[PDB]
Amino acid sequence: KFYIREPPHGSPDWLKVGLTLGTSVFLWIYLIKQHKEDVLEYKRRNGLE
Amino acid sequence: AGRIASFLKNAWAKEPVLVASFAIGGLAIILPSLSPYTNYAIRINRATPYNYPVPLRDDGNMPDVPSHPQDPQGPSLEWLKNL
Amino acid sequence: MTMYIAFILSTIFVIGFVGFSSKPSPIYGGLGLIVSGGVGCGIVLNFGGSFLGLMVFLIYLGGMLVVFGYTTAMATEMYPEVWVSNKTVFGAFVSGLMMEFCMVYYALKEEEVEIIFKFNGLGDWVIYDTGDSGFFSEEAMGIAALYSYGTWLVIVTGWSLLIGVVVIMEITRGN
Amino acid sequence: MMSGRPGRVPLQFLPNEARSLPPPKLTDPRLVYMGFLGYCSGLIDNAIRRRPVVSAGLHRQLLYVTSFVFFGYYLLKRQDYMYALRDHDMFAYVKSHPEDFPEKDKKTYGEILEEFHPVR
Amino acid sequence: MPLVYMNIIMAFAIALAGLLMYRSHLMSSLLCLEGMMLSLFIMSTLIILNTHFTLANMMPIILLVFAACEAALGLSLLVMVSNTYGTDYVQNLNLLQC
Amino acid sequence: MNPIIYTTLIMTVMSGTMLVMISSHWLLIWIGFEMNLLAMIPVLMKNFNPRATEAATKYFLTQATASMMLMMAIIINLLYSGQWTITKMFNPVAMTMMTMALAMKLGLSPFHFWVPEVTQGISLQAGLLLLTWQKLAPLSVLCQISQSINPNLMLTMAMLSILIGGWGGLNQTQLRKIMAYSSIAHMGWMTAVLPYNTTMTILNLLIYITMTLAMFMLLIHSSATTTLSLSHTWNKMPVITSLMMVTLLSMGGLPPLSGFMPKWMIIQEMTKNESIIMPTLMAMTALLNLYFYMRLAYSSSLTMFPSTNNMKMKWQFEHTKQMKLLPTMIVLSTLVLPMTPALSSLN
Amino acid sequence: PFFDVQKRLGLDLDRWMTIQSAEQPHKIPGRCHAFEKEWIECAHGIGGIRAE
Amino acid sequence: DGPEKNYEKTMAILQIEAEKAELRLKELEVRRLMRARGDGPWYQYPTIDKALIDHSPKTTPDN
Repeated sequence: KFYIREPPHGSPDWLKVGLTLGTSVFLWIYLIKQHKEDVLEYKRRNGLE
Repeated sequence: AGRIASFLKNAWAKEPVLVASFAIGGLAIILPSLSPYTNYAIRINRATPYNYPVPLRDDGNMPDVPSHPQDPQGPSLEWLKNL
Repeated sequence: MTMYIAFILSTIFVIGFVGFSSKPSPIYGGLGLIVSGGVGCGIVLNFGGSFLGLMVFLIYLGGMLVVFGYTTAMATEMYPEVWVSNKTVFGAFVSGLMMEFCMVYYALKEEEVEIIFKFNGLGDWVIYDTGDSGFFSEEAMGIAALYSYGTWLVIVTGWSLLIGVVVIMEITRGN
Repeated sequence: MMSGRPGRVPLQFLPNEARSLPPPKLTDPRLVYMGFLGYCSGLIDNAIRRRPVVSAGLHRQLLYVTSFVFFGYYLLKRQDYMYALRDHDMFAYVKSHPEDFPEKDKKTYGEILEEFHPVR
Repeated sequence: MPLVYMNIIMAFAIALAGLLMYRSHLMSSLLCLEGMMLSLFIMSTLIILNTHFTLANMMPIILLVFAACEAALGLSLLVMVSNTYGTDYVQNLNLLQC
Repeated sequence: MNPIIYTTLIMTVMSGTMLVMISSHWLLIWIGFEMNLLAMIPVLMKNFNPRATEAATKYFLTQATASMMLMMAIIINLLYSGQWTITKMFNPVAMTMMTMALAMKLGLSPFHFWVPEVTQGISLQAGLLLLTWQKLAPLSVLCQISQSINPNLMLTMAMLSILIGGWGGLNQTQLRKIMAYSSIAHMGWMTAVLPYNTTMTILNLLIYITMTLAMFMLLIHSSATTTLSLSHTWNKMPVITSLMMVTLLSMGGLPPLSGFMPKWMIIQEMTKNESIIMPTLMAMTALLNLYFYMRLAYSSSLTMFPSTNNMKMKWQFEHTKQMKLLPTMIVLSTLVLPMTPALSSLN
Repeated sequence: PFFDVQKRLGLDLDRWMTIQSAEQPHKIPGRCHAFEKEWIECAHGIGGIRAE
Repeated sequence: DGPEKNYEKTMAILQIEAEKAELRLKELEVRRLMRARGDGPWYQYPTIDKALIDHSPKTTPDN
């Protein structure tokens, strides 16, 4: 509608948004799992635990 | 199937030199790995003593190294003679 | 006395270079380079570098051939320059002759020429090394080691020559 | 202050002995700013493409803020790592070289003779 | 350091002068440039043959292979300025001014 | 230009630089240098205009001479030490020779007249390539040999680099030319701290790099080559010209923007090492940069400039080439000062 | 080197030729093999500005 | 909050600051000493590895 040309981003590019959300989730859980294993490794390394 | 054979035939007719060169080249890489004598060529090259075999200081308990240049034990190249 | 030849081989190298760099007609600079390379092949050769000397002979006397190939194609004009055309070229040439002449005169008198680095005027025959080679030429064996130890060198070169033919294609393509 | 340190494995982001250091907290003020640093990248992106700046494609914003906060976290461990090492061989050099760091004697202000300057 | 080293170093110094101090010609200048690498090639071969640096024996040709490549493009560039401009005389070579 | 041919030119340039910063044998460093030289000449000739031929010819001559002097330094330290390993030089004149050989490739000393011209000749994308990627190799070599560089030589050379960088850009309207002069100034900036501690010149290299992409991508997002052409772009792209202005503020180093951090770091370490006179000279002369920076800002965003009637139909068309990384490219080049401690990561 | 991939990922790429006491083809020693062996094994893990 | 709050907080401020300042001065001194002498971890510039050399018998002796 309006513009007779089909808009370049006029449709929800489902695959790309899918990988963006999947990435962000991956980076997030990798981040917090990373932090947990660093803190546990630290305490068991320097004698805290 | 038919297309590949027809293309080979046309190449053998249209540019015969190209197919001959490509063939003999393609052999040139794949035979040396397949051939069972390249290891023998390595043996040829290692056999030639360009320098002196400087001896080892004898101290006992090297039965592998011959005591004399006429001794039986030690590296031998009778395969070289048969080759 | 042909003792000093290993010296003079370099000396004719120098003054054949100056006229080559005296900015003469392009072919006369080419002639200077040609005599310089021909006499420098002897310099490498009498030091034992037979293969490298003949190698530079071949490739370089092809390389100046090709730089000629455009000199008569993309560098000539109605009136090509002459090795006597410009007046300044004579001054450049003679300034080429007198500098190394004065320096070698000093090196023949004091043997401690102070120009740039430290140099002795006592010929060149000394710096050779006593020894032997068995039944193999050191230079040839070293340049043959390119295909056994020159792991990276041949790879990077061949890649560069491929890129070189590509760029030679692209720049001269003419749209 | 370092690249010639002994036992320094090249092209190695986070060395193994770094884990003995306290990992940066997930609520580290530097980390959260670099999370905010992600927002500025996202907000500008919509502006460049003249998209609705406030709410254009939150999917783009999510990776923009999550990737930046991630690469920030690993950088902070390395940041603390080098500062720890700089302070580590610090004391090792001082302890191993007592002569170069003499124990300066402490004297109270009752023993010094600082001269007061009348500021008129 | 004997007189052969002086001679090839001094040849390089005048090649530096000749190429870098342009007189009027681009082709002759890049000719001086490739003579430069000839001087360096001989110089390099000298120590390498002298000191029995067996591996380094392959460095000159390697050093050679790239250097001609430079000239391979140099003269190649020379034609590209030549067909439009007419000559290799670098004094009309002024269009790029500001 | 075949797309695949252009890609293979990309990666041979990048591999030529990679060979420089990963090799240890000196000959390999030279090889990478000319690989990059041989690879970057055709992309500079992508447009194929006589200005491009001029720029490519000047680049070729300058860089070929510089690489030949590089081999001269190479041969001399080989002759005086018989060691191809890249380390502290064992002959002084060899060190100096390598210094000017690399500098001609960097455009620091009077060996800098090539860069403004060659930048004028080529297209702006080739300009981004030239003024960003073709610095990493010579900087890396200079970093590897910082053990023995004549401090007087490097310091004066950086001083002229920044000084003629500031002065040359004043009387230039072509955005490519003023960018070349600004890059010369930044060249002097990092090379001044090169002898003292290479972490800070690495940091300044990173900041100058990110600023330069953030700059050039804005130019060819506005498609402008003259100051008046950019001034006409105050209309169509107001956001692009506002970001134009903010990064032009980051140019000089006005706090708290990113560009201030490298100046601050360089001056602080120069003062740590009793060089107190030296930093004040670039500190003053950065105002020379800020001058034509402010002129560009005034022409761009601060003052409205007279547009053109035809220009209005441009309003109907949108930039289709995305030119990715621009948002983060701006952001890293604008707000990273609260992250200054991260410099220790490079060390 | 700046980014020494050679010892990180574990192969020689150029270090074979760097010095002339390395394994030369068919054990052809250099002119100064003994002296440079002495020098290299003298200055190993010492630091350039200290080993010089 | 009571004066004890601000005052107790502020000597801690001063102690942290001073324990940073003398550290900075000692860092300048240590960095200078370790750039000059070099007998320590950092500022150690590279050298030649001893593993590259070869000890096996060569073609000619006394090399």
